[PDB]
Amino acid sequence: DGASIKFDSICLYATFFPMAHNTASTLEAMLRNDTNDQSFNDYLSAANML
Amino acid sequence: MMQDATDPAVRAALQSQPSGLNSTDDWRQVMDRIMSLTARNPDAFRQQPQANRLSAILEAVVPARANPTHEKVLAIVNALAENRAIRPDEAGLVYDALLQRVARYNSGNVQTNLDRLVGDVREAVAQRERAQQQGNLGSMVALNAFLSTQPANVPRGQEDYTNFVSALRLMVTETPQSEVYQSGPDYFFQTSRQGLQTVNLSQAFKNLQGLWGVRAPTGDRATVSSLLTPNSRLLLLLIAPFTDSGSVSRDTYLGHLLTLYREAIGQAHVDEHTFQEITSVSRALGQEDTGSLEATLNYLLTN
Repeated sequence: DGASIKFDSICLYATFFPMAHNTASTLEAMLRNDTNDQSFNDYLSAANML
Repeated sequence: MMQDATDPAVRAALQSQPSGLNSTDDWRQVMDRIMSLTARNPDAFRQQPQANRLSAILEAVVPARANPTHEKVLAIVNALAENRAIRPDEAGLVYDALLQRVARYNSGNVQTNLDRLVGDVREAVAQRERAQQQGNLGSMVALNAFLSTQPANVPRGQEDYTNFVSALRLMVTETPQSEVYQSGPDYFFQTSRQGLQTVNLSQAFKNLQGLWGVRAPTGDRATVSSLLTPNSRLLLLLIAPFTDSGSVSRDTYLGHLLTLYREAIGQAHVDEHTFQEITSVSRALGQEDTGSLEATLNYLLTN
């Protein structure tokens, strides 16, 4: 019909917790090992077909 | 009963390796659990769901190699935190800097040493933790410098000082914890408490070298012994709960005042047992009894 969108500089607004610098260097130990890994999935973990 | 410093090779294992069931490491513990041989309940493996049942069989019958490096390298770096070879905030760098070091050298004879060094560094925590309780190590070596520099066994006036040589050595052996013979300035000085509220110079003691044997008046503070500095007076009250008999109590104040320093301690522990009772009986008095301290003043002044 007649429409156009133009983009400028895209950004990222990363926010985390201001962790205690003694703890921020020592609490990593859980994720520092390959034993326990932050695992995620969709509730509809499904695969379709068209 | 109490523990030693939480085992440094185990603290780092606590944070890395599996807790409940490591099917390869605790193989005959899982094998005992799956064979219905466990004494708690035999059929704890039978009543479980069939899929995780199979997960226990596949993992235990065929033992799978689990990663051991990160509970060995961290065992060093967390021991480096307990032995204080690194600061607690340094746990991000040295953990991986040595992992990047073993990334370059995974496979020399060095890592065969590393695990032998693991047993050495974990023992070094246990060795030093028992050694810091006896702070004699940073005290006796310091006293060796004191005994060498200060002229030993030269009382050519009168000699009672031979007994005093061992008296300073007894202070190192009996109380070791915070008792550090620090050599900051060139004068030697000893601290008694963790916060150092009586740390006098052992070179203020050099005032006593001419007063090792002088004449005694009568029983009231002497006509001469006013020269003894509150600095050296602080030392002689601090050696008083260590040595009593030996120095002549009738020839100079090295002994007469040392017996009188026991009079200060002798009143103190009696008044300690006096104060712990009158303060405890505050339900029946109902007042700020400063008379507990006023009687303490009266039991020292009116004698």
